Amino acid sequence: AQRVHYRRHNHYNTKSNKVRPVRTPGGKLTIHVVKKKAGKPKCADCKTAIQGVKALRPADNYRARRKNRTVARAYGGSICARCIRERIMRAFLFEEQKCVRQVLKE
Amino acid sequence: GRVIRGQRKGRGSIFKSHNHHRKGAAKLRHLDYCEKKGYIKGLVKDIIHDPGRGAPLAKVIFKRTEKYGKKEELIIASEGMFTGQYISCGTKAPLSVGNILPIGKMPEGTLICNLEHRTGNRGTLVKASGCYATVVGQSEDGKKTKVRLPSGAKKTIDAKARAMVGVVGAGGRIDKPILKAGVAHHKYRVKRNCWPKVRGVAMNPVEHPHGGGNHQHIGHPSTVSRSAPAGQKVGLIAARRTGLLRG
Amino acid sequence: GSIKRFRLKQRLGKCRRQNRPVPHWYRLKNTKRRHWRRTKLGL
Amino acid sequence: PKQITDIRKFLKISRKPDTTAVIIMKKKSKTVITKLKLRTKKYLYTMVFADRKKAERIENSLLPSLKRIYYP
Amino acid sequence: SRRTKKVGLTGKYGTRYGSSLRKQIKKIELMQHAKYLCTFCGKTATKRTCVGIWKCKKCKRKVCGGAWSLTTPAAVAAKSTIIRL
RNA sequence: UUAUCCAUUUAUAGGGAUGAAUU
RNA sequence: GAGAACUUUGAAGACUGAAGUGGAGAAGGGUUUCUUGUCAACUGUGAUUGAACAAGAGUUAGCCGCUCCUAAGGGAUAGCUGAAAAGUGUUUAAAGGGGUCCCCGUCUCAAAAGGGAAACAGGUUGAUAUUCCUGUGCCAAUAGUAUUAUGAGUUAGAUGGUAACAUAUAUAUAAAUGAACUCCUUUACAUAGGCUUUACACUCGGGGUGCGUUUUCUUUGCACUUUACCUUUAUAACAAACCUUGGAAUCAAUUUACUUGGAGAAGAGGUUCGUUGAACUCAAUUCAAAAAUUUGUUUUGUAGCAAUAGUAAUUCGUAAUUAUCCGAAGUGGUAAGGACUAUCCUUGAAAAAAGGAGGGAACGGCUUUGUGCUUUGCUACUCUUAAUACUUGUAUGAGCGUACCAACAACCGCAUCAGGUCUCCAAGGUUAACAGCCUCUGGUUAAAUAGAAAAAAGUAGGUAAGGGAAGUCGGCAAAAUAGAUCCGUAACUUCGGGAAAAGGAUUGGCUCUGAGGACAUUAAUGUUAACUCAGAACUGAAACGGACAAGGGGAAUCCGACUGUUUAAUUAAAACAUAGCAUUGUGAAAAGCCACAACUGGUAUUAACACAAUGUGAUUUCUGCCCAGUGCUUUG
RNA sequence: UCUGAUGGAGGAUCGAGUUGAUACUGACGUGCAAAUCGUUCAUUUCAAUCACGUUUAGGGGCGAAAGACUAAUCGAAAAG
Repeated sequence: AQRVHYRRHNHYNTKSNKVRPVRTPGGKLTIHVVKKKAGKPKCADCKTAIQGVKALRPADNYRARRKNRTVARAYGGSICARCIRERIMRAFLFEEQKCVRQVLKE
Repeated sequence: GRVIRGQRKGRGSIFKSHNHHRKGAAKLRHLDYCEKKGYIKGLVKDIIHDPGRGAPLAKVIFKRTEKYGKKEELIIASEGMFTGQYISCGTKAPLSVGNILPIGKMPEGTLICNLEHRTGNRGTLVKASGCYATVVGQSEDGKKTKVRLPSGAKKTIDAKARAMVGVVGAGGRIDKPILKAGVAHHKYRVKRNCWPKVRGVAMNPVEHPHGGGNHQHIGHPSTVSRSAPAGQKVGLIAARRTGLLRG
Repeated sequence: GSIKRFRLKQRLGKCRRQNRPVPHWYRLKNTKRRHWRRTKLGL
Repeated sequence: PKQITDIRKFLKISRKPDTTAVIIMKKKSKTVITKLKLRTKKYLYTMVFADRKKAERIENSLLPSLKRIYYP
Repeated sequence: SRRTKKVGLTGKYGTRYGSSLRKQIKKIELMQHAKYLCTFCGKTATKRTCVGIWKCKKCKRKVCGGAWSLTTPAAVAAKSTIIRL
């Protein structure tokens, strides 16, 4: 079996220094340490990641692509689908409830 | 001799509370004109666990009335409150589980938690998990009520003092037995340096008045006076009686 | 260490420069010598 | 680099004043064919071919005002 | 078949600790983790989530409750008296 | 209550009959 | 070389041997690094060697780190004490910023393993390299005018989809307006268990390139066969997210495991995020049929970087050329990702920084009246990306660290000391295995010495007839099977265990045999990947987990319940601790306990299911009498 | 109810490493070593181990408690 070698000056394996080796055109096994995958914006109601977005780290999100930042319903980074439809059918529900109450108050 | 463990406790070198992961102090809403003259409803967004204590806390979001915005408060949760409900604070707020009311508004015999032993302390008494006080009397002229605390003692508090109606959550926490030293270690690791104890009779006579001897015995009465100095208050402090109780 | 402060590196260079012997032409007319292994300069 | 076969864009890129390097391979498919590489400031744009006539068409479609160099 | 005749869940403790102590946590083990009933969905599937925090398997909305029960006998009585008014 | 002492805060509205709401 | 057991070269025999005297490692050291020369001393023997001595030389960064942020915390400010020294750090912050009047806000330091702008491959030196060269990129920054273009939207801002979903491929997918004031998200987080994907790792047979015994035989024993940063690669599958619709009972999709559902499932149709970043015709095409454009079938590619760079065998000025570089898979060793399940009286960190949103202060121009506003003519327009040319300071890119050792003589042990001192890597055989044992890349063949002889004695071991603890304070030391399969397993018990109880048989060998998955045909026949069992043989020196590797059991008594901890260098325990039990004090800032000289503070981000102070010490069963003595406590 | 049919809990077991130190009261004891070497033994999913940073200072600290440790110094460190 071949033998490995460290590069990144962070010579301790931490969740910012995870290693993968792959073969190179020079014919030797050099080092390739990945970036840390980032989380996704999530549901304020049922704790589910929002959709229409990707999970780039803040440095990359500073340059991210816009159409994979928000799915197509108004806000974008607000809420998931089955939990936004609840508010969707609740809005005019509450409005009508207050309206009928203020009408039949007499 | 030398300074004993009890005296060293007060120096606060390693005996400071291990509070790196605590989520914040559990304080009631600060007194306001709105809360003094009516209800204000804030919604509890999430019930979280504070590592130091057993009783879960609640993150109640109120909407500030003097400015646009919201203010988040950490409030000891009563047994039976859930995320998404509106909790009402003030004199005119209806009485219900979790609601915070002036003490002199609710009738006698009701169960309260997160007591305020002096008007404005935003929560001082009855805060441990599963604890509750009972309002056992109101003065005829108002401005004074009597409550019975979980210790079994009656205390007189002014009627303007606020409290939550209900019982502190996570009740009965002391019911299950800690099976092993490991659970006690994990319990006290997030609280203090009070564990393990180590008997004073197993120490040397230099470090403890109980220590010494060829037979591991106290040798002198273990009921010490209330006037005993710092290095003497080590046994049963000013004990009125000893032995098994008879009710 | 392979990583060091500027002042530490400058002092190391000064000690190395001070460890050289007396010029021969001057001797024609030193006791403060240290070996890196025997005596440490204590920095 | 991008394996591109559509010729409309290939004749479109003929007006870019930044492409200078032209490299010709000579590889035996089984027949002698070639892969024509041209310089692009962001990519190593090499075009793979399937017909010697098309390769000869392209290697004269190159705008000859600039440099020529081949690895072999 | 049925491997534990009486010990049940306490089999993870082996022979350690007292029999009466394991049997006293036998009063509580069958209910700390048990699937109890939620009041917003209707399935007997609630599970322990923390020391005081509780959750079923449908609602995704947590509830403050007892140490190892959704409700405590003190807290159901206290709520009943308040509701009666 | 004025000395004095204690508590709270952004010293932030005079007394009685699970969505928001700033210019 | 004057001089060679310990300098160099070649040959041989060997070792380190998958957890290395191997590469990179940090602390610590500081020139020990390299070249040349040299041997007065040192290199405990020699020494021409050297980490010694002498002269020169050597460390190149926008992308690797520090520098930035915040934690445990440190210092300081306001005060307040104190003779000061010093003690504490908002205890009556008037403390910088923001936008355009108001809002927020002690300062500073503390991480070369936490968070974090962006670099890869080949090559190069006597000594530096992801820093130097070549090539290819990436990130951050960039002030005032005139030209362009691209795309958008418009005479103040789009698209479909029953839905989920998705929506701009110019040089780059930029082109769907926007203030104060706010609300979120990323950063951003535990452990255990298995499942799965992918790269890498290893491996198998036959195609392209080299050596060999061959007395006795060979399709003979083997050996060398590549592709970074850069592209959402598209895909596709699979894991999850998500709609229509069926409208289930003789409930159903299903997972290794359970999960999910009438707030919607069989069943069907439909749609993203996450992966490897060539896998499926992906990129086309030869040709046909759909049709004012799609579907199928054949030729090109190591999907594009990509071979040409590197690499390898024979000829060949002594500089060259050659062609290969392929069908495939199989194991699961190491990493990461995904979706899950489970555990906590344990819930497993912050900011810097970045992004999204609610709302709407302000939005088409030229000139023209009066005082930013009503008004008269033409309506062409404005921005998102890239720049180009002149004025501002010159308009890219600071400073520091980069050599070497990292112990085997460069670190600490008074030393070139068998000691101590922070990750990854593992092929075969053997295996359960990163164990042990032999070897393969790499390294070494050196240790404060060498010959010869080989007695006593010492030390580290081996083997011993017959007896088998008679030795001895005491079975001290050593031996005894010990892996695996089949069988069998008591007293007692807290019912969980005891238990590998005890106790047996076998395992040697080869000739054998058989049985147990994925791919296709109108009940059967073809292509292609396992290691688990069983019985007949005979045979071999009647002996075999053949080396390595590995439990001695049983009957009882005493102590301690257990796991754990302890007298660093004479005592590891019956000692301590521990869950359990019990007692005591305390309702609070005029409390309990404790610190402080005072100020003040710890518990306390606490509140009797709490804190503090004790004693006893699983469980089971008990815990008797005595308040006279001494303590503690209570009334009058 | 049992039998048979399925998984992955435990301060569970063996066991290298790691952390230690039971015995030989072995060697050594003018040692490699002012505590080492050999064999043996204990420990390895948690009261676990390690590193760096940081806090606690001497009639003080810290101590699962040995009069232990606090730089070869401890029934009161070291320097003057």
